[PDB]
Amino acid sequence: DVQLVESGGGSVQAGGSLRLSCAASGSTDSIEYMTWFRQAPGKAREGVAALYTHTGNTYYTDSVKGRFTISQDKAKNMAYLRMDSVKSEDTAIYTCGATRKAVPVRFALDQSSYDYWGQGTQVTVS
Amino acid sequence: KVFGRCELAAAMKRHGLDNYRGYSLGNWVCAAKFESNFNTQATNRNTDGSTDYGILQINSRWWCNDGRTPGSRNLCNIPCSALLSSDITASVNCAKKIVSDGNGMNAWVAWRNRCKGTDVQAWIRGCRL
Ligand SMILES: [Cl-]
Ligand SMILES: [Cl-]
Ligand SMILES: [Cl-]
Ligand SMILES: [Cl-]
Repeated sequence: DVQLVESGGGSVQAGGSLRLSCAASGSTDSIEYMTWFRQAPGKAREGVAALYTHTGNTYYTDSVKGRFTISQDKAKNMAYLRMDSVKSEDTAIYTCGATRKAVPVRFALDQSSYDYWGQGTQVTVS
Repeated sequence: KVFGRCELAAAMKRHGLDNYRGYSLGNWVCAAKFESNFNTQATNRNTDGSTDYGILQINSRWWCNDGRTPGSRNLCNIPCSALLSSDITASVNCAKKIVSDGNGMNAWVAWRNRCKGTDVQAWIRGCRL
């Protein structure tokens, strides 16, 4: 098992920036992807940004491209979401996810690909 | 069937794996060593109900269909049984798709852990290819 813990979050002004962090612990050796999902009020969870930890390659949903950046510190089993130029539509619960399987890139933003989840952290754009 | 090292090296060379997606032949031989110990019948059950099959331990959730795995995608469009053959061809052709997915040979955990960054040429040294 892998434990994921988020930090960061809260209110931010439109156009502003927030950083979210996700720390993995436990059977971390086999972690393949660390990925940020979100769920906006009244909507389904969606994949936001996925990072393949063994190469650093990243995959984004269209609505955040250019604005959000996922990065890692592999040695520390950390993933980070830098949310720049935030918009109204970004208000959501953000949840870190991970998997120990080598998911094909085309499925890396689908929640069913993930085995481990954090707690969710609220981000509110004013 | 359990391959010998040079036997498998020669077979992989014939299947065009040398420098496939940039990975020299030794990478492929090393991967098979640590994935399956050169055993074409190797299988490993996972906690998601998938199974890894054959000489390169290809998974039944994403790559091959075994008819018993939830969420099966079958990206290689093959039965997993074809991946337990004594000839390596179905495994190779599916591995060619896997290694082309975008993250190279990192798909193979045993390769990442025991081959990546090592003197992989050692695995074909002496084989008179
Ligand atoms: Cl704790
Ligand atoms: Cl979420
Ligand atoms: Cl690589
Ligand atoms: Cl080589």
